[PDB]
Amino acid sequence: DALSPEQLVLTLLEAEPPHVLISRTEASMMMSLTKLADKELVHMISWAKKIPGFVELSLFDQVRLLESCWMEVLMMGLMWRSIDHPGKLIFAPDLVLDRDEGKCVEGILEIFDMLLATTSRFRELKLQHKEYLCVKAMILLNSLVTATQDADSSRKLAHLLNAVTDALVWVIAKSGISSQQQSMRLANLLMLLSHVRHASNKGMEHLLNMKCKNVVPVYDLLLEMLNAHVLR
Ligand SMILES: CC[C@@H]1Cc2cc(O)ccc2C2=C1c1ccc(O)cc1C[C@H]2CC
Repeated sequence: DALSPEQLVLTLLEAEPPHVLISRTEASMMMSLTKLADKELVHMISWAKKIPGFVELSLFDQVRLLESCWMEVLMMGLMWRSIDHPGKLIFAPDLVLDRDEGKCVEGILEIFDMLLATTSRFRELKLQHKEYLCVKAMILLNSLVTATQDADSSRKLAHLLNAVTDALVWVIAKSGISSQQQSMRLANLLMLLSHVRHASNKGMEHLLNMKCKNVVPVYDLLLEMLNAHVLR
C-alpha cells in the first residue's frame, strides 16, 4: 500500500537529489558537461533505487531501465532547472548557457533548440513540481523482447508504472480544476513527454557519431557505474 498516491508523491519528494554544483572552447565545454553528467548519473541511480519496488525488480530490468532512460531523465532535469529562465539552459547554478552559446558543440544546437522550446511549453503549461516528479519516474519506468525468466519482474514493473501513473492523476486532481480540465491536462503532459523522448533520441544517435577525443563517452561512464552500483 506504499505505492499509494500521497505516499509515493512524498517518497519521490524526499528521494529527489540536490542539484549538482560545478564551476564554469569546443572541447572545454564537453568537459564540464561530461563532468556534470557523470555526477548526475550517480544520483540518478540512488534516485531510482529509492523508488518503491525498483530494487525488487530483476537485476536485468534495473539495468535495462536505467540504460534506456538516462538521456531523457537528464534532459527532463535540465529543463526543470531552466524552466523559469527563458532562452537559457541551467545545467548548474554556475554553468548556464545561452541559445547562441549552443553553436559551440557540433550540432548540439538541434538538441538545444528542441529543449529550449519544450521547456517553454512546460512553462506555459505551468508544470507543477509534484507533476514533474511523477512524470520523471514515469520516464524511468516506461522508456520489446521478454524472457520467460523475467516474467515476474515484468509483472511488477507494470504495477509500479500504473501506480506512478495514478499518482500523477491524483496530483492533477488535487489541482482543483474541473474534471475535463484534468483530462486535458494529463493529455498535454503526455504530449510534451513525447517531445522530450524525441529529443533524447536525437541526442543518442548524435552520440552514435561522437567525437570521442578529449572526453570520455558518458556511455562507458554509465556502464561502469552500473557494474559498480547495481550489480556489485
Ligand atoms: C542537453 C544536453 C544533454 C542532456 C544533459 C543534461 C545534463 O544535466 C548533463 C549532461 C547532458 C548531456 C546531454 C547530451 C546531449 C547530446 C549528446 O550527444 C550527449 C549528451 C551528454 C551530456 C553532455 C556531456
